[PDB]
Amino acid sequence: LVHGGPCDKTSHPYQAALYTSGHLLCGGVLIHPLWVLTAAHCKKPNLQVFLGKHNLGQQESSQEQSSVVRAVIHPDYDAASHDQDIMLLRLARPAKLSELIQPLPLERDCSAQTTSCHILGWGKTADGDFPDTIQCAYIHLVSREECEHAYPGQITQNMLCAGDEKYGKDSCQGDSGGPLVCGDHLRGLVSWGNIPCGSKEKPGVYTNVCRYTNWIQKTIQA
Ligand SMILES: N=C(N)c1ccc(NC(=O)[C@H]2CCCNC2=O)cc1
Repeated sequence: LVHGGPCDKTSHPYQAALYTSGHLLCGGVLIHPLWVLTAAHCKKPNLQVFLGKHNLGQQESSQEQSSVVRAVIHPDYDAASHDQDIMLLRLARPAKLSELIQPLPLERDCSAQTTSCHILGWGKTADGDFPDTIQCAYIHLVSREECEHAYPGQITQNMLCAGDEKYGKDSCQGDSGGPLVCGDHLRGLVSWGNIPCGSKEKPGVYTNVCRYTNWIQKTIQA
């Protein structure tokens, strides 16, 4: 995350850190004690999910670790265009809920009214380095027309755009799969964007979670 600041310790109980080969790969969101929501391009071998983390470099009393028993990618995911970039992860051990581990409710209404949005993650910072402490930033949703002018013919209905006009606060490398939180509800997932990271003119592109409510529900209860 570029141009942000460390989060408050108790403000991110839904955040998951995804690891492969012993190294941080992606972000994720706890949506049920048995399920984590992330991006389909985060599909790597033998995925390790860590809940209740704040500082990656330190061992914390609040943290829980689980391996993945089932990885469910959306049937219509197209890797080249990033369309329908969503994946469900079944935990081997269901999450032991606490003050620092809780699920986040999803946004069901695609025509949901204006709320305050924020992004969070352990992705690359402004200096080009990986932080130990999780980063946070407030951003605003960018109109569909404004986004189609930034990325001609690359924006589908399964994507949302968001950014910060003043500083260019944006998600970055290592944030993929993380949440776009609008009004205490999951509104989107980190999918793709401008490299080098910065949202002043080309906003970040996120998976539009409101479109996948029925698919998410059918997968969990399958
Ligand atoms: N500028 C942006 N908004 C933005 C958002 C996400 C990325 N994603 C990555 O680089 C990927 C690579 C594959 C695994 N993990 C990642 O995070 C880039 C830019």
